[PDB]
Amino acid sequence: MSNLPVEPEFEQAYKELASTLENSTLFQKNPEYRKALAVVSVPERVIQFRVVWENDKGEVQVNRGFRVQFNSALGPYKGGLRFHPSVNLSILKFLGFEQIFKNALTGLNMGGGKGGSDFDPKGKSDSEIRRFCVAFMTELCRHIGADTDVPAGDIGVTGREIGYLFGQYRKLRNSWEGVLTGKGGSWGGSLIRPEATGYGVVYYVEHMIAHATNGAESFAGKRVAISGSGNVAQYAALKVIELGGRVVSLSDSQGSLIVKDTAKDSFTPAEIDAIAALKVDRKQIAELVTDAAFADKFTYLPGQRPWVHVGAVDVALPSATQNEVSGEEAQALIAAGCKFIAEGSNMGCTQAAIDAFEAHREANKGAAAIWYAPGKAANAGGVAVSGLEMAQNSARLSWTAEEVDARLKDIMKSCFQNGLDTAKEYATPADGILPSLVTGSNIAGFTKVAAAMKDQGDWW
Amino acid sequence: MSNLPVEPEFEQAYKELASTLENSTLFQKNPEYRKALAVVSVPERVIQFRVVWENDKGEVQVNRGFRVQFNSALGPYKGGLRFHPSVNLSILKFLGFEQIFKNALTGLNMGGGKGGSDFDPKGKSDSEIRRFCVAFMTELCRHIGADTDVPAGDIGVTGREIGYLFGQYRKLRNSWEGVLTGKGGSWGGSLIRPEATGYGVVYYVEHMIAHATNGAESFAGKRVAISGSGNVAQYAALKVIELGGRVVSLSDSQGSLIVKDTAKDSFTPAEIDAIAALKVDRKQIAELVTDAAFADKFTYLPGQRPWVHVGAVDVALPSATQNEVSGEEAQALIAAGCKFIAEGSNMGCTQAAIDAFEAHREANKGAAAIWYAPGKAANAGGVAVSGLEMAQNSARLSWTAEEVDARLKDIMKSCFQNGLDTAKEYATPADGILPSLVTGSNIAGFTKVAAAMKDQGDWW
Amino acid sequence: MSNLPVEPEFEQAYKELASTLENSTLFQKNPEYRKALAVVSVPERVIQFRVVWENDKGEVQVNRGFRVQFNSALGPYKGGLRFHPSVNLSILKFLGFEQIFKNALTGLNMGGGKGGSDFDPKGKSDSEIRRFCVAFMTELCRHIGADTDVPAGDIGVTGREIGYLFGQYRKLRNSWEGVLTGKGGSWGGSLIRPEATGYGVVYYVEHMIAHATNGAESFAGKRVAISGSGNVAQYAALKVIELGGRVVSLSDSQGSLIVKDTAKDSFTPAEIDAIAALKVDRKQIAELVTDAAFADKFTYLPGQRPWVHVGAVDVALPSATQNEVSGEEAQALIAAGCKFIAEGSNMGCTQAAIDAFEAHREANKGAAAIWYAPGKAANAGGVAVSGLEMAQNSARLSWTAEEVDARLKDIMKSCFQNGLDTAKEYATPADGILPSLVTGSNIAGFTKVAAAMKDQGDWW
Amino acid sequence: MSNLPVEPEFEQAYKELASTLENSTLFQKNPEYRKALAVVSVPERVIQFRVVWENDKGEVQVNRGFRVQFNSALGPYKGGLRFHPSVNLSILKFLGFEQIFKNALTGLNMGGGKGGSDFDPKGKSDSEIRRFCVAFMTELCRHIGADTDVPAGDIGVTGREIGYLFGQYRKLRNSWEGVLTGKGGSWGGSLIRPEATGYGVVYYVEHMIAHATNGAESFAGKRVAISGSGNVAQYAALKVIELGGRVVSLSDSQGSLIVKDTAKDSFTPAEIDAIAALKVDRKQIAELVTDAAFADKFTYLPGQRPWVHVGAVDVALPSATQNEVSGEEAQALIAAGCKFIAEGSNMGCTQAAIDAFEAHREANKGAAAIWYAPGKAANAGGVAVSGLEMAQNSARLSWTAEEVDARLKDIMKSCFQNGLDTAKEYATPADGILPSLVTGSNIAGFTKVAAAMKDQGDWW
Repeated sequence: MSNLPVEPEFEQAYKELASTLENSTLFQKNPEYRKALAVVSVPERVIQFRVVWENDKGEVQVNRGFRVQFNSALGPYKGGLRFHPSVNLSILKFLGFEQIFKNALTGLNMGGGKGGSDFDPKGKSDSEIRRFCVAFMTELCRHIGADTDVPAGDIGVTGREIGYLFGQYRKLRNSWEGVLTGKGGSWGGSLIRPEATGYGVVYYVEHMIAHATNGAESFAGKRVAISGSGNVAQYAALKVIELGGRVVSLSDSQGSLIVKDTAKDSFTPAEIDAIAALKVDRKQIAELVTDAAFADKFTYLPGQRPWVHVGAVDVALPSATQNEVSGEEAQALIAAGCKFIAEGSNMGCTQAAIDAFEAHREANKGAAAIWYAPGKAANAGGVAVSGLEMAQNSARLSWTAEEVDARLKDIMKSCFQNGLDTAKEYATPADGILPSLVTGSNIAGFTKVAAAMKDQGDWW
Repeated sequence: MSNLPVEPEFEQAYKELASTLENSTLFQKNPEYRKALAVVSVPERVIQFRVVWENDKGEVQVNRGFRVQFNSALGPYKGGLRFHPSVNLSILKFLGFEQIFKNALTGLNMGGGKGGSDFDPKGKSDSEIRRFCVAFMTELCRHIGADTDVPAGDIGVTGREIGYLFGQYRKLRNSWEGVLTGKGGSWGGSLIRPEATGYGVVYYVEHMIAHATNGAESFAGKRVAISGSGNVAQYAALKVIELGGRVVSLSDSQGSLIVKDTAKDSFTPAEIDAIAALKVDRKQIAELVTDAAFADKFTYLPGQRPWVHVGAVDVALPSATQNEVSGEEAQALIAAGCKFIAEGSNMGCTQAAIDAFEAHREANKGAAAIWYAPGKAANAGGVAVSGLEMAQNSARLSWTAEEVDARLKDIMKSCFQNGLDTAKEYATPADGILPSLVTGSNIAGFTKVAAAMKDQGDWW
Repeated sequence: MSNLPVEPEFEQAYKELASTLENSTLFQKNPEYRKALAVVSVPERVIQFRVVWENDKGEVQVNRGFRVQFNSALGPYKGGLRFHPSVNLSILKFLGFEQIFKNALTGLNMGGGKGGSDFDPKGKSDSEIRRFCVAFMTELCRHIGADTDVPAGDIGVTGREIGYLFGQYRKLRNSWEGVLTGKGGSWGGSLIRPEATGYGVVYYVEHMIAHATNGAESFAGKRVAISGSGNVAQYAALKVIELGGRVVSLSDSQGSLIVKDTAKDSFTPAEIDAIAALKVDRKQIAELVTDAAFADKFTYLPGQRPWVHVGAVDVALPSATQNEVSGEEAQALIAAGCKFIAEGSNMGCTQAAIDAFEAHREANKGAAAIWYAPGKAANAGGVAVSGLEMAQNSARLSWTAEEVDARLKDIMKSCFQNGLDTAKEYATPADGILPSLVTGSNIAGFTKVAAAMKDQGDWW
Repeated sequence: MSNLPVEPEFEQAYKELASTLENSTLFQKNPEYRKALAVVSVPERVIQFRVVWENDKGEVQVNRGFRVQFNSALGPYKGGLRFHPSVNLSILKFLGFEQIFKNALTGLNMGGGKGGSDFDPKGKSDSEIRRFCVAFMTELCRHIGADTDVPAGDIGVTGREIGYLFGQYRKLRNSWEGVLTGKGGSWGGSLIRPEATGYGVVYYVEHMIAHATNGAESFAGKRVAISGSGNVAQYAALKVIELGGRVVSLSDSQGSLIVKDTAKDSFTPAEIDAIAALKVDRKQIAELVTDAAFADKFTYLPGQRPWVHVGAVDVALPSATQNEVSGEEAQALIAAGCKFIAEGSNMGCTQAAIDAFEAHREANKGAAAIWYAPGKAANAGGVAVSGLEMAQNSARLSWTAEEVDARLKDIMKSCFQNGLDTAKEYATPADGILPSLVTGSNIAGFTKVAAAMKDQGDWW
């Protein structure tokens, strides 16, 4: 009621999720799951603590540290820690709510949570960050553990911070266990850490194509437009290049890079690994603009994004940050001819893009339509590997890169089929119309979580 | 000298084990596993706690809750919880002592325990059961854990109740871990786990039959008389039909329903799934008889047992409850060819109907003799999957129904091979005589546990 | 300003405290205690959890439950729980921050903390409250203890509720210890615990007359007007009568109660126990004012406060709720001849009323000026005794009513001496002007706490 | 119901409690206290566990250990450990139930509990007992604590064993804390502890029926019958000389020690210390009856009891073995003028003797019925000083004999006043008549406990 304060980014996330249930037959054939709706919307535990850390030059500095522990029906709480100046409880509760159902769809026993702080890594030495991670871990220590809550990273996967965190836990608790995810190979790491959300997203589009076009086309000779030039985007280019598709695009913070002749060219691995190499030393495509290998068949577009500027390309993978896509760019990926999109980043496409594509699929059918596949289905591939790493640490063994990838594949194929089938179950599409992935996926995630909490006595 | 409390169901168990050891050449190799007897028969710990809860009409209801943790040399304590008005520490110690050696024979690392309450589910709503399970788990919390004691379901405690239990533990201890067995698939559950006991009897009998045949016969064209129409019995009525035998009966708490022609007539899976579907409403077998499908192929028996009414049958699968075999009905099948009777019903027979089969085994030479099989061999199938589920929750994964069955096979074939081959060593049969299974099996499980307890310094 | 949630009631609390420091020479002697200001203003640890419980009709209910653990430099976290529909992090932080300095001034080793939920006792039966308290301690248990957080009662939470809390603690943790305060006498109770709130107020005020007038006036023949008829107000209506003054009036929220002759008349214990008697069956004052025993010597004033309708009164003791004196009535009290006011209840006088008194204190000298002493000076009656009860439970003894009151007295005597002298230490008034107790008390509470926090290495 | 096993001496304990309550006006004012009646029958937690230990000839032992934790509303569970061959859960439940209410009456914060083993120290060397106590306090450590359950010594457990128990705890838990009672002074021992159990019983009689006499019978000038010459019985004589009485009798094993002059000489302290001296080496009294100091002032009859031979006594103290009163030894007492029987030992009176005394109590006036002093008023002194000793160890200090006696006095005055007042409160006597004190006592302990457990929501 009235006392319930402002957390806007959560409130709209709740409505959009409730809306999927309301715009379906689930709630028509389960009016007890309404009694569940309100229970889960409140997180099972939230913690907030003061984080004090001495800086370089030796001065006392105070920030706020957090960990939202949203749901635990499926498994131990699973999530990520995000260090950004704009962090409050509102954004992480939002992120925590999404995490619940994403972990549901992986099929691994994992709960939902999110945390971190309002610390800005920019203008901080790795030595100041060290003492911060120590001091963060010090007062989260008691609310986490391997069977209870296993945090991770968010805004960009580097294990540098995960390194500092796990060290302080071991020094406190006298224990070596999977308390954190995204660990280095030497100290309890997964191989296929770097290719979790990137390689995984392409597989879904592979799974997309075959069902959707009923197997007369595949990634073979399809041009794919990616945003971002980072961890997600390079490894998400490469699986397309593996399947004899083509990488049309690349993008960064001071401009985009597109191939000039939009039908018959791409970014080769060799071309990608240079921008991989540049981005580790904090370079752009302003540092790559003259190159003999790049200049002759490419075009830098400064200050701009790769949706509208690409002329004709048939997949979209926004893999930089959230809200890179706006309404302006959204329908541009309808007039360009693309029938396939998932957000390789977290919430990369706006609510306008979201509203746009599902709204098209609502009232247009067959081959004509673009299919926006949800983050909780496509972008699930990071957090599954994280679970498979927790599973590795539990087993106390390390897996072959192929064995981890083999399972990653199977998780995404079932995740797609679950959303697909759950859509047809409840939001039965009209003949010609593709099933709803935002609906299938949300209902598929909500029913697993809901049904579990019925049999765990959290609602009755 | 007789200072202890009178415990009539445990004393029944005690003779069975001791007598088998005495009627064997154990002590002709090993007289120090004699003194073992007194150490293990005393439990490591017994818990008993008052449970207070509320009924639907808002009143106080006060009940007694229990947990015997008998032995743990081989692994964490493992055991079901049973809610029945006649339960006390006498019965739980009894059931607990049997559990020890059954888990031994699986080869998994599992101890022996048993618990539950004297609460009667009958009359009580699923809503009242909820608040009771909460209040039961609330005290038990402190005496259990995934490496210490992992309980399960039993008479009147099902996955619905195991749901309620697991939820309260997680809410108390702030962890997601395999504290219970028989969990739902989505929250740490095993496939085959509800349907393991019934595969357990059949597979055991097949290899039991084979050593009888000395490698020549199977359920192929064998008529089987099954009692019980619950979890064990239906899937054991199916599983014989899977290998090519025939089901000439099934039964419940009212009485039995059987085919006309007990030489070459049978049920079908479709007819079994009819009983399966209907019994989950607690609805009777008398109700099946007047359908189109039943009346003209069958006869219901108003208030009978189905041993005396099947005629020429050699196979008996008593998969209802304890004391569902009596001497009268046993002899009725001895002239009809009863050469096989394994027990999934943990204790389908008592002191009278133990004896007669062992006495038959020592005369009617070869396969002409009866092989009455131990509870610690056949019904072990269910409790194996419990261990494989603990193994899955350790690994933090789920295995496919097939993969779990594949391993379950090995446990049952090795269990028989252990008892059979140990019997030949100690209860050496005369040529013409089948080896002694209630000897082999009891000696097999008891010696491993005694041997471990010597190495763990619990006896010297 | 901008990454912070907006929490008004806390900002005012922090402002008034920062303001007192700014209007003072603390920072002039010690400019490192700015670093001290900012660290403690962020709480060390805050907890928020979902509270699920059941209503009369067996309906599921959801609330949000909290416990802010603000500071613990002085001792274990101490502070009440509040059950009110309005409850949110703004109010709990606010109440939590203030608690820190009040505990400082008691001298006892107690930190600051506050918690509770958005449970409304109104329209809940003792039976629903019971089942709520069952489900509340359940998720707080892990964050508290006698040597960590020791909560108490507050708006909506009484010893009856603290009863239900303490029962679940014993049930979940096999521990019986002083985890909560305001317990019944037989099960870890203090004497004067039911009496403290009223008695404590008077003692503090008693010193004020004596210092100010330098022992030339006392409670003999001074009119003291009480608002409220609560626990707090009755023992302050008795304690003035004990010391030889006269009780002008009593009140609640359907109208005040006054004597006919407001210059010489009082209440009597017999007439107080009637109002005590009515409040236990939740009967108001309007309901009693008809009596032959009452109506002949009093006049009921419906719907109105007793501050402007006293006219001639010399001491004023807010003993009801928050903001139960407004500026109008505060200035009105100045014109009537009231010279002393201190909040026996929580947060009685407005900051405007205070500042109206603060303006008067600055411009009048000797006895002549009105002295508002904030709540953290007089209301420590109930919070000091809480510590003395924890001390009793630690010693595992009971002290006599007299012995506990004797100490309670001395704690208020030292609290007055601290605030008085700390005012003169930093904020020396111009000679003849009375010392500032908003300044003395806040500086006295801040500096001791900061000094602890400095030497415990949490600021430097 | 039907499952309850046969549990005798607890039914007798429960009967005597329930019956007393049901024969009173408690239930005229308290109708909900039937809901209370059913809760307290069932203990909150009981653990019953295997002890293995080792003997001097290298032989393995199995012996059985118990610890009933009956109720803890008032304080931590309190109750001694007893090593007696006849121990089962029947006797420990019985002793446990009584202990609850005995602690209640003292007003110290103590729950009820009881434990120990069926091990007989007789025949065992202090070396075998040592290794047994080690092995006992290997497996009970986890179910006790100073804040959880505080055991003590009893039949077969002495300070030697208390040392051994506490020593093993310290090796496990790395803690020095008051787990146990009757410890040496230097390592947590209280300075009236051996001289508390006796002094307390006499004090009660000093006022017990004296309030009837309207404070006219100082514990001077009373003729006494003492049955026992042990710790409790000896020290019940040392205080008597202080108060101005004269003791005629005592008793041991083979025979009795009763005076020639039944109306004349008491024992001297030096004469008592003579009996005390031989009881360290278990040397009997027959060895001192042949000496000039005692042989010429006493009369020994081997194989008789000390009830009637005196001829004339005004008190009876069955403080020897478990039961040393018969039908024939139970009416002459009435004819001699003994009106103040004061049960020293547990179950000291026979139910037939009692039922002569119950008949006498009903047929009389107020100061010269044979007022039987209950199970839980007289020996309360023994367990009371335990609650000062754990309190001393908590405070980390040792108190002088005077200070411990000073409190012992106040405990006994309130204990008497509770029984006294609770009798008159509920079992209001007819004018002239003495009340029932076993009814005062039974109602007094049960109402306090019920009151706590009502407030803690364990019954409603």
